[PDB]
Amino acid sequence: MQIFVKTLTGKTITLEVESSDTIDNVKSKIQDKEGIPPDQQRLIFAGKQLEDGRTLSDYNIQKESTLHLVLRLRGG
Amino acid sequence: GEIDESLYSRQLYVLGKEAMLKMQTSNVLILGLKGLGVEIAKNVVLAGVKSMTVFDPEPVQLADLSTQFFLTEKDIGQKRGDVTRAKLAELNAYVPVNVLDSLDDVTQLSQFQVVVATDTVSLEDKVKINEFCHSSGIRFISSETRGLFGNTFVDLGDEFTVLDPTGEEPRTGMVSDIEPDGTVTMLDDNRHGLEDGNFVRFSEVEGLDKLNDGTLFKVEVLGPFAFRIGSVKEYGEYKKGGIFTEVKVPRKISFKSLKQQLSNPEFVFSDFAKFDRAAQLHLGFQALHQFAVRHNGELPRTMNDEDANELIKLVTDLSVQQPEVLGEGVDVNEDLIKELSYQARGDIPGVVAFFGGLVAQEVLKACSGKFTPLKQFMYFDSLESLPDPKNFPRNEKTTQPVNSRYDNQIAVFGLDFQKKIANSKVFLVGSGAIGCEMLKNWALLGLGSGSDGYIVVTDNDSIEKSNLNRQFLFRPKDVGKNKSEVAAEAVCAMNPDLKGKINAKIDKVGPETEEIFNDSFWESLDFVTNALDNVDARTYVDRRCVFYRKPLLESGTLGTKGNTQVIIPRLTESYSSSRDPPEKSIPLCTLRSFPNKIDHTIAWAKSLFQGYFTDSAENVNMYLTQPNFVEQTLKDVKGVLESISDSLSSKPHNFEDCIKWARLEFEKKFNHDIKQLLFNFPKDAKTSNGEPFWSGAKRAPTPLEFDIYNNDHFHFVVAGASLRAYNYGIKSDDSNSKPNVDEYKSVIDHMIIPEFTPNANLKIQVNDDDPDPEIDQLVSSLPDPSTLAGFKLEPVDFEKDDDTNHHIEFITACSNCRAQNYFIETADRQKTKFIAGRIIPAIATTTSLVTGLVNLELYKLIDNKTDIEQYKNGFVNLALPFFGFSEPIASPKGEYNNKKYDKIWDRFDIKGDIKLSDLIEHFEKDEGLEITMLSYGVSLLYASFFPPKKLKERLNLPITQLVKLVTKKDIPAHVSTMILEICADDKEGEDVEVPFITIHL
Repeated sequence: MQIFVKTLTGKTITLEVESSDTIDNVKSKIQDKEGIPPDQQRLIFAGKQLEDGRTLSDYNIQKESTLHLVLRLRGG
Repeated sequence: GEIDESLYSRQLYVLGKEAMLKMQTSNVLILGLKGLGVEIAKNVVLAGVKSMTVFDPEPVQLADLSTQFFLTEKDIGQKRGDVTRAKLAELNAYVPVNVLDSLDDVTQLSQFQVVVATDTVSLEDKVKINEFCHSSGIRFISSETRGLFGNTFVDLGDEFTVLDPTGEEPRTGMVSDIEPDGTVTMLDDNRHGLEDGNFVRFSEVEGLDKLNDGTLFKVEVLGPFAFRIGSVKEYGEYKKGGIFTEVKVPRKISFKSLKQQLSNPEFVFSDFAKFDRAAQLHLGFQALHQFAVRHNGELPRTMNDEDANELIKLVTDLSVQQPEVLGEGVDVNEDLIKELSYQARGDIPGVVAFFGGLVAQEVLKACSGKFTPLKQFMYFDSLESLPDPKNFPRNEKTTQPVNSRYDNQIAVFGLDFQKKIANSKVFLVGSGAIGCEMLKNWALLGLGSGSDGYIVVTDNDSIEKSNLNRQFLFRPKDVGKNKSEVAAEAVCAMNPDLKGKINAKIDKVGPETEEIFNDSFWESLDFVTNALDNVDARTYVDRRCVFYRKPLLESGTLGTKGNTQVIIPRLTESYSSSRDPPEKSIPLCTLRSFPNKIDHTIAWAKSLFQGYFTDSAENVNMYLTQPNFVEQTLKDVKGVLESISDSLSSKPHNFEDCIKWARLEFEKKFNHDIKQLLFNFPKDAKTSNGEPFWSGAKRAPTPLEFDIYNNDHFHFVVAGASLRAYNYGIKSDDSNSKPNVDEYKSVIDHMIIPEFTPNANLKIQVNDDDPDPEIDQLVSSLPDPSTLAGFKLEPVDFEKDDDTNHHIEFITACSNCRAQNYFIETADRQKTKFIAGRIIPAIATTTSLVTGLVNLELYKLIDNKTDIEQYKNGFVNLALPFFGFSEPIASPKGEYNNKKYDKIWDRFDIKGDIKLSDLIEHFEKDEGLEITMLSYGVSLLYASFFPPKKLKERLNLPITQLVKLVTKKDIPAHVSTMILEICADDKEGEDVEVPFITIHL
């Protein structure tokens, strides 16, 4: 199925996923598409930050669901 | 004077020059000046529009002060507009601020470019004003706030053009190939980063010449390293070279009127965990206007059961009439709509700040066409901010006005809760942009007022001119004064309840200030709030908060981007539990020999500057003063010594000598060194295949011919001469004046420039992965420190924001000359200043919003919330616009001997300065742990592998003395606490991760 990942810079990534796929997995697909190491990828969906150990269906991600790639910003 | 860079500096890196030129010509009208209106107004005036006009003939009442930071108790009875105008007028001398007295007229109204309707304007009147604006071509924005709820609505007219949807630097990349069918392959490994439907122009594509026209091409993405642009057969055949540059193209968009949007709304969500609420609140907010009409302009009363039921009926009727709005079969969310009724009179600083920051940015978008407008409706709520009913019961008695500036806050939270806020003891670390916004929120909260509470703010920085633009508690006359002191003063002016209640300190927070910020200091506090602008200091504080077990409020911004984070003792991960992406490392060889971006030549210019005027002087003064400097160097070797002999036999005697030096350096770095590189790797050399060596990232450079009339050649010599003068303490001829061209020219015109002789044996490396990266001659040709007693070189301390010191002048010129070498577009001094000085773009707009979200998280701390799902980490980009939240991550849990513990927050506590042998035994007779290793900081105190010599000398010692011994010189002095780290084997003999130790002295 298709999911969408939106970056803070406003770039949209399509991903090809299974409901069973890990978060570790989704992240390496990001690394393939975008180059960002999994280490620096912070994913959020429906109010929750997606943690490595778990899978997609855990967080109730569906087809056409949108994730967001986020960041801490220094300076204020 | 098109755009004062010393004022709009940081903001200028967020918005363009062009967009600020467009803002500089817009007139804004804000309707209503309660909390929400004055926030928007503050942020818009600071940004610098053509003019700000303000409409609020309503008389100032006590309760308005709940979020209106520009009103005082004295102003009561006066017109809100009249009283705010003067205060707003003080924010930005460039922006006139007027009061409008009535609204019946058209000739005034039609002169404004943007009109903002605020919480004081009814929905009926909103529909009418929007109608006039829409049909007039006047941009319209409205926003209202009601307790923990809010909305914004944007109508930018039938025709609006976005010039740049994101504010992101255009993508760029090197071309390896373009095939006849228009497929562009990237240079091995380089990502294009493009997206389908982006547009791109081309440079330096040898073979398809008219392709380099400036003509744009629609991009179809094939993979990370390749994209298609359609057939190029008709331009010719690709040969070599090539640079793509993304170009943002105008997009015309169309907005609907408020009247239309009311029955068919288009949403942008504030919180994806809460998407089903938008439709609900859209109906809700319409209902509380139907309520007002029915009850003579009055909102539902606070926590009133009857009025809530009425509101639920109004929303229900809406959904019966339009089943589409909630959705077929979808029920009315009665507990949500109830809450909207309960809180309709509430006026919450956190919510106002959020809507003010974000509405203000929409205003700026509407003036410039820069960034993507909010497409029409957004709803927000922060219901998780409500305290637990069992401890702070919310009812009609609890929640009633008591004749106080806080009673629209009491309206939501109850007196007892509001009182507990007043009694908080907090630490604010930093008093910049977030600091000022924070203190401001706190003033309105009444936070730290009341006998048991208080505020401590520290910041060692003084107020700089470039800061006024986003640090709105400071005035041009305050520059040079201390940030925290001025901010405390300014905030007590807003709310006198904080007199004698804010302790404004001027100290940094790190290893060196632990005496002033001792255990007694930290233990006292309820929570800590970061208002910092670098990571090291954020990390230091995060460490202290976990040691002392205090909640920490974190937030940061970069341009339109912002984030918020909560750290809760024994509950969450801390700041440090997580790392952000590092600064992208530039390959040494790319800097050294093969630049191809202006970032490359700046970095090179910046280290050159540090070489010339910092490390040279330091090394010489170290050589001259210290006895054994030379040998220590032996034990980064050859260059060190050369810096000390050039620097000592090349001494200038006057400014003339400094001009010569700089002009000769010009010939070294931009002519001779380039010619050596070309000697090393001739222009025509071919690697594998038949591919040129000079292709891809390797641009073949061309040596410079000095030309005084060239801006970069000239300024390299000027800046260079003056800085060398400065090292050697020589009166510059520019020191008094503008650089005299005819002077520099006469000197240079009379110099022998020695010609280039290539070195046949010196090899320059190509990759970092490549081998390889006369001595005594350099040594005893150093002329004995005795020949130069009492002589010093004066080292330069890079100061980026002082335009008269030649620093940026030098870096800009030096970078641009090397850029000329390698055919890179030269940069202006403001762009160099940004990159070399690592300046972070900032705007008041994102700062208010981010501070707002922090304060909504603050309420949760006051209720000592235990449930992690109540807390919200915030992520924001106002350019898009985007808002997102994530529940914080739980602290990692460990286990030893079937005993669970928190890996961040758990510790073993130990009373008195225990002997080392007692420590080990205590850990065996109480915890089933044998100590493998014991350490205090980076010092090793005990280890099971130690000999019986060291064992029995140390086993008997108290921790104090044990640290005296291991540390060549140590005696604590004022310390009452010691952290010790431990390695232990468990009850079964295997090695285990284990909490740290705290020794209480």
